[PDB]
Amino acid sequence: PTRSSWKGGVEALEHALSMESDVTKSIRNVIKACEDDSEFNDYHLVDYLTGDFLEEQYKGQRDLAGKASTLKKLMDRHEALGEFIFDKKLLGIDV
Amino acid sequence: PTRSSWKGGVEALEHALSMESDVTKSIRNVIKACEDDSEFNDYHLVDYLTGDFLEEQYKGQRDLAGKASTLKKLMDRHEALGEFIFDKKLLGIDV
Amino acid sequence: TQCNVNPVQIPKDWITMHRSCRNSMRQQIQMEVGASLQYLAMGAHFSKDVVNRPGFAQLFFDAASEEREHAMKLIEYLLMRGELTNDVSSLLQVRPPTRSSWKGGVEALEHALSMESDVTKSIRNVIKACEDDSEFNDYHLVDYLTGDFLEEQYKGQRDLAGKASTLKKLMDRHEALGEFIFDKKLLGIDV
Amino acid sequence: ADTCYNDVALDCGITSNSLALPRCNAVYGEYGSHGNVATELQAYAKLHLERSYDYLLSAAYFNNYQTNRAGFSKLFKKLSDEAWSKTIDIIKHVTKRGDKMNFDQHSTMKTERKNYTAENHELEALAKALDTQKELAERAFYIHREATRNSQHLHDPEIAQYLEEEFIEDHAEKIRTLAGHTSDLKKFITANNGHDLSLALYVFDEYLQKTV
Amino acid sequence: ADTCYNDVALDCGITSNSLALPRCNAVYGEYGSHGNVATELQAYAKLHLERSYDYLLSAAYFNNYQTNRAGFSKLFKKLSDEAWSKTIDIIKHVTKRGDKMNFDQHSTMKTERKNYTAENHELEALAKALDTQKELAERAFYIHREATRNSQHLHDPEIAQYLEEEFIEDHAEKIRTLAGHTSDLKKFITANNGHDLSLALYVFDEYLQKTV
Amino acid sequence: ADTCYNDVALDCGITSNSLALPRCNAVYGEYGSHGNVATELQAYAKLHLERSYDYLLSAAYFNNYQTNRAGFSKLFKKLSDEAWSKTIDIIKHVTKRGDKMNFDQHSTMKTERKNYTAENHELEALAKALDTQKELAERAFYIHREATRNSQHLHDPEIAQYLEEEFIEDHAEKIRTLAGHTSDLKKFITANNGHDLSLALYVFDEYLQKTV
Ligand SMILES: [Ca+2]
Ligand SMILES: [Ca+2]
Ligand SMILES: [Fe+3]
Ligand SMILES: [Fe+3]
Repeated sequence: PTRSSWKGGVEALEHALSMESDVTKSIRNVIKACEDDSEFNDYHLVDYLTGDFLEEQYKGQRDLAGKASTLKKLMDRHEALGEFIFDKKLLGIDV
Repeated sequence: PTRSSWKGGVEALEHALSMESDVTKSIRNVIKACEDDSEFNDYHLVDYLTGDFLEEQYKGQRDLAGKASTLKKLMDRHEALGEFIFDKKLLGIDV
Repeated sequence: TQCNVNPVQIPKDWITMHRSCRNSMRQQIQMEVGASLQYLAMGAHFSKDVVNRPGFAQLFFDAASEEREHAMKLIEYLLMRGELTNDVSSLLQVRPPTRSSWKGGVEALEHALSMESDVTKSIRNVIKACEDDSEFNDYHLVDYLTGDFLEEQYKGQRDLAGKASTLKKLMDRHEALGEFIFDKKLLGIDV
Repeated sequence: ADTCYNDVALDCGITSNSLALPRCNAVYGEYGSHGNVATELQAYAKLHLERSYDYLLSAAYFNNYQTNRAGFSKLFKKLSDEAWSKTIDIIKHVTKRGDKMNFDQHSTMKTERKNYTAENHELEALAKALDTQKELAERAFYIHREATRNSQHLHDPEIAQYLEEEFIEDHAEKIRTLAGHTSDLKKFITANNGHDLSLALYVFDEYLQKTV
Repeated sequence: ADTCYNDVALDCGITSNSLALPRCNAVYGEYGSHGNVATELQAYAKLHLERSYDYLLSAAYFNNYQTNRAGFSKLFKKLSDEAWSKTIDIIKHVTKRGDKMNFDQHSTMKTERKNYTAENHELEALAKALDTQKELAERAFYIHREATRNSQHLHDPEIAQYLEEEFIEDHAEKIRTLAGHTSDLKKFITANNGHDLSLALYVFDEYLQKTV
Repeated sequence: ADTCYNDVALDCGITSNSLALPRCNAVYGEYGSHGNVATELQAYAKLHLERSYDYLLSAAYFNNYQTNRAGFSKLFKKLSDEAWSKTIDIIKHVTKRGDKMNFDQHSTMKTERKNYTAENHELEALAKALDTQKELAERAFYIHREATRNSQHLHDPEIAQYLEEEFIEDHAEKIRTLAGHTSDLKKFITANNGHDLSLALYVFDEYLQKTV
């Protein structure tokens, strides 16, 4: 892979959000290619990509965006303790 | 009662520790009076006060002293959040 | 760099143990640890292939762990009273035990009985120091040592004394078979 | 070739008046005859014994009313109990292989001399725990190498497998866990000028109570 | 002798203005300092990662409508899932020992270059699976030897036991199973002039569905 | 580099009229090509087979009406059953690694020649059992060393781990148990001029019935 290090959890969450955003755009382009081919509108595949793949994409983006917002608010004064607590919450552990 | 207000949880815990410390000293004085009466050493009551009452006193003091130490360390920079979290832990709630 | 938090101070009037009593308790803690190490050596001896008395080995390894628990209970008592905020490192010293071999089960049981007898006498001396300090009679600790520690000591001595008497009677003519059977009985095995 | 059977044949003869049976013991693979594996195993029981009591004192220190860190105390109590249990297990292994435990046996592994002090702040205590666990782990590596590689005339895979199964696998987990704890404390101390340190130590201790 | 405790004592001094703590990590036994064991373990995760996707493509090929061999497809899907799971496990082991994963790390083991093609007939596919599993197995033997025998200054029985327990034992079973499958197909092809081949491949695929 | 895949490509060509596939077998790590590990493993199955029947005869002898020692008989029957089971397990391991079992394979390990006699008194029988178990244990040490240390071109940790897990760990327990039994009998014979011997043998046999 292109990247192998991140400054902290916020940078990784923002990078993940951007990767997901790119995948969503790419799936929408597959949908366009499959739907708009003048010789064959692939109704079923378009429906599959829209109802299954895009569904997962939009929910995933909102989840990552929320995590990034929540953690980023803690960075100006609580970088270490904020990330430590947030990290344990990801494991389902309330300290 | 003599006092009706405390600045925060630490002041109340320290006041409770001091009250318990006074009770422990008073029970030890009851033991002395009951054991050292030249006419009658009340063996059974001395034993009861020592094994039941003092037992509860020493465990209670250590518990309050530990709570006071733990919370007081949070007061120089985390008075509000530190006491808030500590307070919920007293209810068995891990935030 | 500041790696630790500036200490805070809370009321200390509740911390009341006096020096003579506290020092006797510290000495008792080292004595319990010393006893745990001596019992470990007994367990090791009876575990040898050429001795092969697994019942005795288990009896003494169990005794070693129990003495370690006794040391821990005394340490916990001091902590409850507000002590050991310092001078903790010097509380104990692990050193090789004085004895490492015994002729047979009877010698080991008699040595254990003598060790327990010494511990009982030492606890009674801690009680005296804690009770008779002219400035502070520590009623609660005296009661704790008497009702918990001495209770365990007297029951333990009687148990070891009985085991020694029973096995020793078998030694004039049945040293090998007598000890073999007695050893398996320690494991709960009736041959 | 001396065997237990031959010793019996000789000593059980009407000519004999004793029954020494020197070969009727649990020694095989020349355990204890070549190399330092047998004495190193005895010294390893001794190291665990000493560390069990060092950890016990740290557990006590963190349970005094001023420090009052139940999580740190629990961490050290567990290390102490495990080292005590391993001490007995090693003693039993030494005797299982036909040797006898000597509590004054020293290791040949050149290890610096550094007294263990129980009165430490949190980061110092974890750092010392990490160092002592790495020392226990490297001592196992040393005995393992002595058993299967250092001496031409000694090859004892029973000791090697015993170390692999009972010590080596778990050492990696403990060391990684302790190293992670020191990294967490280091960050609490350095990030945002260490402003959250007191609250972080409290939160971290609560975390240890739930995970140790 | 640098220790984490000494680093803390130095850096936590009023004189210091930083907290590097270079020795407060999970590295012990000089892991990563001598020899190639640390880099070889990273390259081993990479080999499993690549093979997991090669096996996935074979599973896909055998699930196309013309081949339609559910048993062969299931066999490759299982190999793919196992290799994917091992990739993550090795990455976690690399970090457990205090190192960091590098996805571009190469192995020193001289291994020929042969592209993996997913479009194969049944015997060819099993032969390639057998060869790739033998390669994974021999790579484990190589890392094991590097950890405990090839370098005078490196002895890491933790890596050796990890390989023995998590890879080596199971490799023998998988290789024996795949070798047996190639023997069965070889017989279907050669006996009675190969006349039963099409029915035998169908029966064999049904057998794989029940036993993989 | 010969591979099973390349053998298939060559033999499955229209040019070919056969399908040898010499590399499509379970052999890897050059098992059987360098050193004596492969032949020693075969000879190890043979040693267990021979000992299983020696132990069976001892079990029979102790079950005759004059000896009538059900505990001693049970001890030998268990040793026999275990050695029989191990014989089959080793044969299966030999074939799992791509070799074939040869029941006339001899070991290179220089071992004296001593016939096993089943008619023995109790101490003699235990002494012989102890010696034969030590021989099985030292033979495992020998094969282990041959697999991972004696030959520069042979490194087979699969055989090493197999021996460690299936033989080596348990040998120490059995040898320690048998050594302890000989110590107990030695004491019955020597203490108090051996006066309690007959009652002690009876009690000891009853003890074996409960613990074997
Ligand atoms: Ca192993
Ligand atoms: Ca090995
Ligand atoms: Fe005691
Ligand atoms: Fe294992």
